Amino acid sequence: VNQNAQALNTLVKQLSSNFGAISSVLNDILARLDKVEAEVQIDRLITGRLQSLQTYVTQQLIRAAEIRASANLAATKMSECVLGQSKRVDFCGKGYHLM
Amino acid sequence: VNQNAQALNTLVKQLSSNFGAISSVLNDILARLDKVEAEVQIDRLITGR
Amino acid sequence: VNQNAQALNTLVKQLSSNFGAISSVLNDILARLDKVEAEVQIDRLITGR
Amino acid sequence: QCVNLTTRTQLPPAYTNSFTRGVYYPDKVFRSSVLHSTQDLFLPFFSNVTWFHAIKRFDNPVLPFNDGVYFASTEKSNIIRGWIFGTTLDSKTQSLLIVNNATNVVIKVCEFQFCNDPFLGVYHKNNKSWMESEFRVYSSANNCTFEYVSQPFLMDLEGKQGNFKNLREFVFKNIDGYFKIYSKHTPINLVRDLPQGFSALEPLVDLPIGINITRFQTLLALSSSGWTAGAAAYYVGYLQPRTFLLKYNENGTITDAVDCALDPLSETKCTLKSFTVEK
Amino acid sequence: QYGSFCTQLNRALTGIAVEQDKNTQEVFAQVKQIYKTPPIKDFGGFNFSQILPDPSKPSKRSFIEDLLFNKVLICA
Amino acid sequence: GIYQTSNFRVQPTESIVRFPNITNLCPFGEVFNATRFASVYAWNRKRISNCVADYSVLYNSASFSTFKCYGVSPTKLNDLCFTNVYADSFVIRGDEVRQIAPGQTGKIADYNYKLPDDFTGCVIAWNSNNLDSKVGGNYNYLYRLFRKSNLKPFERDISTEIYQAGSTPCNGVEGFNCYFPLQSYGFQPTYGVGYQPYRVVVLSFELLHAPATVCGPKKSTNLVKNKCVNFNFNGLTGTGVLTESNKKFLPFQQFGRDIDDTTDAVRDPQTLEILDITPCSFGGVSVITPGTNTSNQVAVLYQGVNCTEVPNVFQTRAGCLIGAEHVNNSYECDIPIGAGICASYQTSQSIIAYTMSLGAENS
Ligand SMILES: *[C@@H]1O[C@H](CO)[C@@H](O)[C@H](O)[C@H]1NC(C)=O
Ligand SMILES: *[C@@H]1O[C@H](CO)[C@@H](O)[C@H](O)[C@H]1NC(C)=O
Ligand SMILES: *[C@@H]1O[C@H](CO)[C@@H](O)[C@H](O)[C@H]1NC(C)=O
Ligand SMILES: *[C@@H]1O[C@H](CO)[C@@H](O)[C@H](O)[C@H]1NC(C)=O
Ligand SMILES: *[C@@H]1O[C@H](CO)[C@@H](O)[C@H](O)[C@H]1NC(C)=O
Ligand SMILES: *[C@@H]1O[C@H](CO)[C@@H](O)[C@H](O)[C@H]1NC(C)=O
Ligand SMILES: *[C@@H]1O[C@H](CO)[C@@H](O)[C@H](O)[C@H]1NC(C)=O
Ligand SMILES: *[C@@]1(*)O[C@H](CO)[C@@H](O)[C@H](O)[C@H]1NC(C)=O
Repeated sequence: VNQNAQALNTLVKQLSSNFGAISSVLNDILARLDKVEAEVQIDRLITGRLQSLQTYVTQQLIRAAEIRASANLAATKMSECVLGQSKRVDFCGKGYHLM
Repeated sequence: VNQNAQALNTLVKQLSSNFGAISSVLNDILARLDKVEAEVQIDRLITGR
Repeated sequence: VNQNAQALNTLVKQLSSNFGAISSVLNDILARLDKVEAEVQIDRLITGR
Repeated sequence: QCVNLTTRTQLPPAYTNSFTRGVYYPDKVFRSSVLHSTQDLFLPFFSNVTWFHAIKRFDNPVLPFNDGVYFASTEKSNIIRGWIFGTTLDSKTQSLLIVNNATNVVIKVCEFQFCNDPFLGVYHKNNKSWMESEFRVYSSANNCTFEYVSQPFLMDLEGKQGNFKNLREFVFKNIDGYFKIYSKHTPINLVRDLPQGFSALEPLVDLPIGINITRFQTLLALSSSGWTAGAAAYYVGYLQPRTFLLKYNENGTITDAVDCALDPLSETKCTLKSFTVEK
Repeated sequence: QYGSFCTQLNRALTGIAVEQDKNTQEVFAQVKQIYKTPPIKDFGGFNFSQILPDPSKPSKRSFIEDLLFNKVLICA
Repeated sequence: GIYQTSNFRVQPTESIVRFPNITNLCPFGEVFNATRFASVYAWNRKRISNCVADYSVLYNSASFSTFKCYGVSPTKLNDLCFTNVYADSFVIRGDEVRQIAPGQTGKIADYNYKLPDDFTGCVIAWNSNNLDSKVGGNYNYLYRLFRKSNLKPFERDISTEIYQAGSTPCNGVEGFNCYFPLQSYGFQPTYGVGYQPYRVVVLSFELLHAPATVCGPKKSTNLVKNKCVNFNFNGLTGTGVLTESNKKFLPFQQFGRDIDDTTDAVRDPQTLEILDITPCSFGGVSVITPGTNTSNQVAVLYQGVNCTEVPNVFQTRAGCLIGAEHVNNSYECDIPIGAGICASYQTSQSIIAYTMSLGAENS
């Protein structure tokens, strides 16, 4: 939970970086600059925040593949260890296994 | 099979995006402009693709 | 061991590429342009590396 | 109209350990139960603050001014009355004068012809009245670029208590062509030690100056070679650029502060954005 | 202009969510009929009091389960 | 299955543009119409604060020659509110007016007067050949020629010390490689463009570091509550609902952040009420459906949105599910809704939503 919640904190914090523009408030440059020239500024934020979101998605895919290998090693221990007696040394416990 | 075939469709379809340029065809921006100043447009396609 | 050492070697070589700027020496763009507009070149390198 | 004075106990300054004092609200916005990290000019924790007396004894040096100043007076009857600020103090630059009349403060950003050793002569007459008959602060004010007067607050000016409750702290900054004054007051039942513990600094006022301040000297009320004055002492500390982390409470008062360059553990606290470092 | 990045990201995250649901389903649903321990507890002399579900409780979590649950902002 | 589409959001109702209390007009006319302008090395500086501005009359007039705004757009200076304004006035040879823009090199841009890389104000220059130019020589206009080093932004220098150019120490008021650093221009009615004088004014202005001070049109409206509307309290656009807040705001407090980055509860000008701002209700709809080879009636799940505020409703811990009836029966899960609720299509025929049954019971 700590590692998971330590990503959204970084993600939301990224909404406070100008990425080179004049201001990181998207309702500021829209209400301070004209139409034709604003997109020069507004584009920089998109290319920034898009990278910010892409990195967060990729990390999840990798992390969600670490858990998938622990929900399969648990769905196995739940089968030999519980519903039977396991002779796989040091799999269920430490020593000769009973239940 | 469905999952893999879904990636290439998006990958190929991405060739038809402006990415901020004035076309989506390299020749369209190579047959309508000279070389010294049209690199800016081709610049925006490379980083995009 | 080979596969790992192949990653770092490629990584260091990427310090010799212009990424569209004028040169790959960060102590060179400074000593050829003025301060106000040479920022644009340095920005490409950062987005690059 | 200026009289030189030497009724002074010639002594060298003292040194004191400014433990955890001098934290002021940098931004005007409101927070609650958050740990923000900021970088600004503060008074570094655990510094050597310079200590002067003001009772016999008469201290009035003119001290250098850079990066603002943290001026803290433990005062009975608060004989201190004002400050001057400038670079030459001889009607050659826009001098700042913050005389605090008993009626109210008066702010004079005007070129001023001061004295060589000016001091507020508020006349040794011990008959329950000290009618001032000496404006011994400056001679002329050809010019006057700014003239502000605050609310007419009438502060106490008498007492001979053994445990001086009145501690008054001020911090003066000068940046972006603006003069900034933050200050606070507390009743302290101590005697001489600068009160260990933590506090805050409610902002007082920010005004425009656009002047090059590099030197200053306090002012205090007072015959010339003979007087009766209440006990007072004051501390001067020099600010510095630094980086802190703070802990605003639910009310919004700054409850605690943490340095970022005092010692390694402070650096780890500053990095983790947490006040409790685990093994 | 940037094309179909949004759909890509949404597909990825939705896939993660469904995979999580399948993970829990696969770990726990190993049995098809929910059994019920008899009210009699003559298990030879083994005191199963701690782990068997606790009746006098809001939920069915036993003692150890609730201890673990106790052991282990959003609006922004 | 259950598909996800079309994230929704509630829409704003009206606007609120309450600005600070009204005051008198700004004396910009005085600054531009001043009888005597100074020189570049002694540019005239003035501060503008605590007045109702007006930039339409400033801009629309043909009384100006060239106008360039570097941080804003001239069409809507009449909406913003500013911390403070600085007006800087002088007169320059026309050919060098091009160096007023920041980030350039030039005799009036290297040694006497500067701008920063982060400029925000607007430059306005105007020809004054008719008045400035004199027949007999109006050479009171002096300007810096040499500097030991270039000066920083807005670093006025008045020193007239004789500058040393060579190895020998600069002695006396003059000498070899010793020069008076100031030179007078040439301005006469016989001159043409490029050498005519131009009166140049710079209107810099800075934002948000104090309570707003300079504004334009007022049209204060109201402080309505619990209504998704727009607001402009001091130059801070947005959208959301408003209410009285019990937060402890010391005298100098507004613009709460309170966790990460958001413009949380704020007070307002013209009154002292500590309001609040929370964004309008929003969430993601979802569509539950049996296969289109079976029927065409569907249900809709408004996620995380109280049924009451959504405009066969059955609120479930997931969200407001509309279109299906809640049976007390417990069946197997077919189209998983969530939070322990599963839908299906049963027999007339309709879509139902019920509580999942973890198999059967067998003692
Ligand atoms: C304070 O001054 C004393 C004497 O000069 C010195 O020994 C001590 O290290 C100083 N402490 C600080 C905080 O610099
Ligand atoms: C302020 O103080 C000065 C010096 O004590 C005195 O001359 C002056 O009359 C006082 N003014 C008021 C308003 O009391
Ligand atoms: C501070 O906030 C707490 C919790 O809201 C409240 O109980 C307490 O009275 C407040 N104190 C003051 C003086 O604001
Ligand atoms: C402005 O000030 C007056 C006097 O305090 C007050 O009545 C009014 O409501 C304020 N707002 C306006 C009228 O713009
Ligand atoms: C100068 O004064 C005239 C007459 O009052 C006025 O029409 C003109 O707008 C003024 N110019 C400025 C903006 O200083
Ligand atoms: C929906 O709003 C009503 C008030 O209109 C409230 O009583 C109800 O509890 C809300 N829904 C919840 C919190 O489940
Ligand atoms: C069945 O569910 C509905 C809706 O929750 C409820 O009103 C009704 O009383 C329930 N009936 C039974 C038999 O529990
Ligand atoms: C006072 O102002 C006049 C204005 O002409 C100036 O000449 C004089 O030098 C000024 N005096 C001081 C001490 O600033």
